[PDB]
Amino acid sequence: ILLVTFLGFIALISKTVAPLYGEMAKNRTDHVVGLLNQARADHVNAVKTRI
Amino acid sequence: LDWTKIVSKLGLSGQTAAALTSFKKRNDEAKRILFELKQQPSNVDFAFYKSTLKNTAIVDKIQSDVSKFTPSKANLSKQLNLIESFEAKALENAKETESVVLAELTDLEKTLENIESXXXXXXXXXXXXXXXXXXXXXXXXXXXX
Repeated sequence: ILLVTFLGFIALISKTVAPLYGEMAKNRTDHVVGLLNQARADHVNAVKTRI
Repeated sequence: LDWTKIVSKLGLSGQTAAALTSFKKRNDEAKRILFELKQQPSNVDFAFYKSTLKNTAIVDKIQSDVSKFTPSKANLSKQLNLIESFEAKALENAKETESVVLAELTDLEKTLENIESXXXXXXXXXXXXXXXXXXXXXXXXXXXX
């Protein structure tokens, strides 16, 4: 059972590596997209207030 | 010469609508009074009035006094109320707006270059400019309200 547990967990870790990186796009990678959208909106408001 | 820029020269407050409407109505009525009236002095037809008058030397004496000088409802430039107020308004509204426009343009130019530049060398410097940009948004809302 020691050899079957290492081979079964290796295949589950490969599928979890693709799911952990994909689920992090809505939290880790989404923070960079949200900060870029807030900085673009703040730059348009600062340019309108200066004009 | 600006209806397009004269009506929108005020701020966001609607208190200047009564002052702008009174100045536009007085300026339009002043030009129509000078154009409808004659730009000449007086005719004084004394060639047919002296020989047709009943009394002797009646039309000749009235024509010489009317062609000389008389009194009019005019004034001088001694009561310059708007001349003194125009120079004082430029020091509190026009001169004060120059320093506000210079500080707003310098803060916006520094915030645009810091937001596009990395995360260790030119980051700490961008964080200081971000604090001034965030405070500028609150100052702009307080100046409009």
